[PDB]
Amino acid sequence: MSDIGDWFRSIPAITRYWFAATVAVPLVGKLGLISPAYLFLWPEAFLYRFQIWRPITATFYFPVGPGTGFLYLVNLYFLYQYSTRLETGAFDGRPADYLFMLLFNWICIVITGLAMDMQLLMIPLIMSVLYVWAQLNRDMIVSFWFGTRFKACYLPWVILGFNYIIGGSVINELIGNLVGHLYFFLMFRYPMDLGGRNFLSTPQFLYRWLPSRRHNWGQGFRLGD
Amino acid sequence: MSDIGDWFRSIPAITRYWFAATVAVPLVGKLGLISPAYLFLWPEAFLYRFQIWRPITATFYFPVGPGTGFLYLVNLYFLYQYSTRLETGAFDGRPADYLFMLLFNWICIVITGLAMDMQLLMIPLIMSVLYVWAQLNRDMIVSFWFGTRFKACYLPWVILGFNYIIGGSVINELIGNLVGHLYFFLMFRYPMDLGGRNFLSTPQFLYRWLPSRRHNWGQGFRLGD
Amino acid sequence: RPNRLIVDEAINEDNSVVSLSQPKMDELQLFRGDTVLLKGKKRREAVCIVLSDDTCSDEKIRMNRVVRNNLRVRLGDVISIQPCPDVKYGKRIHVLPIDDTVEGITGNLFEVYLKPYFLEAYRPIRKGDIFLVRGGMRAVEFKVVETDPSPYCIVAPDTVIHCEGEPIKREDEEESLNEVGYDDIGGCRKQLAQIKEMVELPLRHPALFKAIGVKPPRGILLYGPPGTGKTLIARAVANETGAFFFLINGPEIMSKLAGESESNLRKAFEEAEKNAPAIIFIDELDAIAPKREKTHGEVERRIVSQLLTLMDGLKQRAHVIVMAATNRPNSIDPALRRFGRFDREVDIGIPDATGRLEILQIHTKNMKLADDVDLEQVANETHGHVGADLAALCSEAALQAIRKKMDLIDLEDETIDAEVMNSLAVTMDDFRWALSQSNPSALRETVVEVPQVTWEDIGGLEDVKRELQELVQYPVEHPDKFLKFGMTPSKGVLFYGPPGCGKTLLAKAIANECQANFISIKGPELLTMWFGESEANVREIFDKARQAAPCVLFFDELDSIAKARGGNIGDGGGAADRVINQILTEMDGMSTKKNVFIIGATNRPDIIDPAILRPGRLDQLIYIPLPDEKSRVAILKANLRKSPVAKDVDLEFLAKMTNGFSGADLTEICQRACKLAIRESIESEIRRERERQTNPSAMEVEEDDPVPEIRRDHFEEAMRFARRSVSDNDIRKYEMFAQTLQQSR
Ligand SMILES: Nc1ncnc2c1ncn2[C@@H]1O[C@H](COP(=O)(O)OP(=O)(O)O)[C@@H](O)[C@H]1O
Ligand SMILES: Nc1ncnc2c1ncn2[C@@H]1O[C@H](COP(=O)(O)OP(=O)(O)O)[C@@H](O)[C@H]1O
Repeated sequence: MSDIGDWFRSIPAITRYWFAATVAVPLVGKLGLISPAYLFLWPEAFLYRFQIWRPITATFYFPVGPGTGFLYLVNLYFLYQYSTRLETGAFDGRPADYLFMLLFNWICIVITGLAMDMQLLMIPLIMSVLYVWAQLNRDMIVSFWFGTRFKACYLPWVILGFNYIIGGSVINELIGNLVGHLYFFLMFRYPMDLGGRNFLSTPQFLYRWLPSRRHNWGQGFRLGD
Repeated sequence: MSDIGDWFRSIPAITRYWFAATVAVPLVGKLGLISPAYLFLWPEAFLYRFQIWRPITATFYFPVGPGTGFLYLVNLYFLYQYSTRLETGAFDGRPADYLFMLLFNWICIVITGLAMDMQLLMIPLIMSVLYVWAQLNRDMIVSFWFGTRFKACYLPWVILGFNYIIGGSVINELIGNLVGHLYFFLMFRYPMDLGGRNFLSTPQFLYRWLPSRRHNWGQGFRLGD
Repeated sequence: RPNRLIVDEAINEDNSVVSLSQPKMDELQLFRGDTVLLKGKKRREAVCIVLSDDTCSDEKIRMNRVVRNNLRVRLGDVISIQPCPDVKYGKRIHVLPIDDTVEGITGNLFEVYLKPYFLEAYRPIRKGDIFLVRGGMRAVEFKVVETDPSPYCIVAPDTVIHCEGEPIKREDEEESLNEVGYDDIGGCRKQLAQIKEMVELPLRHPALFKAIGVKPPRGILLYGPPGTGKTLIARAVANETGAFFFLINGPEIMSKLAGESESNLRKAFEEAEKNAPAIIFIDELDAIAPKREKTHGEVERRIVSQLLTLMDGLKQRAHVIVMAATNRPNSIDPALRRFGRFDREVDIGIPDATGRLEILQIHTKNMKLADDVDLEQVANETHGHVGADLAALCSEAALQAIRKKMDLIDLEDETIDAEVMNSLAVTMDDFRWALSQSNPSALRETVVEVPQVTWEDIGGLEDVKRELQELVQYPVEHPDKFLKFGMTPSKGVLFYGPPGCGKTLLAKAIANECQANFISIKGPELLTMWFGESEANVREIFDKARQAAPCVLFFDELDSIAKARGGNIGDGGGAADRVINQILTEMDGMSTKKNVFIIGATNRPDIIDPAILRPGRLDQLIYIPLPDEKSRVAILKANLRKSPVAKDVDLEFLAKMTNGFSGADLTEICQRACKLAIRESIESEIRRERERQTNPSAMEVEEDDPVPEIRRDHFEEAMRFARRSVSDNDIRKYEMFAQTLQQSR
């Protein structure tokens, strides 16, 4: 039997594809097929030359090695265990909205990364989406296998404490935990409070190839005459 | 009563010789009688000069040090644990088949190591024999002390993740996986999928040198009355 | 296809015999002893030897456990036979023992096990066969690994048996030839037959019940005294039909903490649900579901209600059968007896003498009891024991017999030798010693069993014998002639006459002749439930009588209540009348479908209450007269059976001179004469032993102990010290009452 096959197929297509890319690109970089020297998101090079490779390659390629793979594995587990929860939580009916949020987060993170001086724009995105998931899923207890429980909506602070002591790059995650709050304000906090600025509007050219879940209805056949 | 004595003696002959060699070579190598430079399977040296010194030692000499001792001991333990079990598993007789499997894997791994720029030819062979043993002994559940009921055909991937996160150079484990899969397909899957004749066959020379053990009768008694 | 047959258990315990029917053997042109080839499921084959049989039908074939396991079949399956009489004599055979049977034996196995087994039998074997051999104290299974010529051969006096090498690993196809089965139960033939039928129906072919559309049973209740082998019966059924026997222990469920008990029980039922046709066994049901008044807490009510709900939640799906074991079938909550729940009850009674003999035969199969013990005597002197007690007795006898050999195995090794086991034998002394310090557990239990007294034990009384034969045998042995033509059989017979004339003997004799169970309620117990206790006991007395129909219920000394009633107490007459009310109330409640016969005996016929003497109750009267004629001579033979001789004291003269005496007096005379003979023999032995202390072995002519040689003088001396128990007034009173009965009514 193909247990791995059905486990992969059960994942939604967008999440499955993105997870597969994020797990396969580092292996490709490590195998020596492409020199990593071209994958570092160079600020000066991207500013001078367009260098279309960098804006996309900085979000996937992780130079994993001894003493640093623990963070890779823990963030991968958090990604896998928390992406589907938000995907089917409130945006299952409108996956286009989820893709638009992902695009906005990617744009913000790449803009800040060009403005700032960090190279790996992956962990901030993961921790920001975890923050927005926790904010949209407050009021519960935090799982802790070898001990007691905790209180919800404190996940971002727990991650901030965890990734600070182990390794570093505190500035990157501090920056990352701003776009999630900004989106929560604009999409959720602003409409009930002011509702004036309505710049957040998903276009239709992606609606055409991304319909809603609908009644599904499977497939049918034309009876004819 | 030397427990090491009869413990060594009860080992199957080819596994006995292989274990003795893989333990004896590193001790003299670290003693200092032979410099490491004499034994690395240098590709360009081998292609240009015949260099009959290094066709075999690439799988026997290992620079053990206080950075890889754990890997060395765990690999040696895996060899001891599963090689004998495969020997008693469906291979109690006809040792020529097992010896031919080993020699074919050695020849192909040496050729491909010449193709790449790899040095130490131990991990792929051990992990590949483990992989083929697990594949032939699939569907059975076994795990470690804390592993409750882990299923088979998953240990190779677990050790892949382990020695990738802890360590590196995943290329040789990957090629070990491929060589194991192709040998399984050729010896087992092909003759039943297509019915073709065995492309690989043990020559009668090995049977002359290593005759397969037949049923032995010992000495008995007459029933009489 | 006149080839296929049906498998059933055999009566002969050899490993190479299968029993056919004579017509089938004749049709298949096979003669006695001809080798055959038997092929079964899973494409497994075996060779065997056929024989003749008595009552096996044409389509049935008998075979023991080993052959059935080798063919990899079960009871009720079918096999295809083939006659293949071209077996070639073998040359060399390799046989190896199994790993988990030879733990700590060592030695040379050939000289102990294989040689006696393979001699003068010419047992055919086939490659891969598995056979079992009984040895010193264990049963060792041997697996044939190869033969020559392959694959059929016959062991001959000129063969090369190789039995060397490491023991081989037990495979995962044969379950085992050591666990329980239908050959490990004795003394429960009828109940085992009932359960076997009732459970073989659903557990074999569920689709037949699905298509037919009937309701299979959903619960079976087994009740009996503890230690009678109920768990063993359930395990045997589950392991023979093929199921997923899943035991649930009552104390284990009650030992949990609060809310997890019902959760555990729920996982139990759902697991047994989704593990194929299975049997759920609940042990000690009364420990978790007692009567409502007994419970005082609240968790007990919750557990009981949870069990009831899960019971009612079974509707078709997989045919899961629930069995439960309880001690006495009244402590169970009455709510657990409605239809759709436990409804069918099977009783597992205490075994009788034959049951005990069979249990002893089963348990001592591995031992090597010497050719001096007599299991019949040990069987028939241990009344009041259950199966567990007999197993413990055998174990203790073996331990005692092996204790007095420590010198031979002084230290030795952690692996005991082999020939020392064959050097061990168990004698009658060891069994008696184990008997002495053993306490049974039944004791105060009503005994139901077929009495062994025959017709020749009773001398005379032809008319009474004929009348009992007419009243009891006819309505039952030819019920057709009674259902045709509307005769209402009598329900009871009342015996009255002089005391000590043999009423109990007549009741036991007719019970034996009718081959029906016998239950005796004697005067002491009857007065025990009279005062002190209550009258609820009569209810289960009658219920037990009903359960084991047909039966001959016997009430002895029915006039004890009136005898105690008339005096200077005048307080308990209410108790006597309650006894009579109970007797009458459950006497009239009996129906004609069941055959329960009530017999009462008394010696004061004019004092009994006239309510009993009425149609619909004990109405016939039979008068047994005071003995006469040389039928007292037959009486004397009856108790002189075992007594050796009488030489020349003509018993006919004694019968002529001893007129007006009852049976008890004559038996007393015989016992007194035997006592005198014993006294004389013992004093002679003591004289001889004190004489031998002076002259050392001075005995030219060899005399053994004086053979029992009762003379006339002993009998005459005993006869001098004799009188007549019954006076002349009682017989005249009885005949006066007889005449009043004849004329007044
Ligand atoms: N034919 C038999 N009848 C009764 N008991 C037997 C028989 N054969 C063996 N036994 C012994 O009786 C025991 C049965 O267990 P038992 O205590 O009766 O179960 P439960 O506790 O459910 O009554 C077994 O240990 C077995 O040794
Ligand atoms: N045909 C017979 N007539 C009279 N007595 C007999 C006869 N056969 C045997 N007996 C003796 O009579 C005794 C039966 O006594 P029993 O009937 O128990 O006393 P009760 O009559 O008070 O119940 C037995 O011990 C038996 O030896």
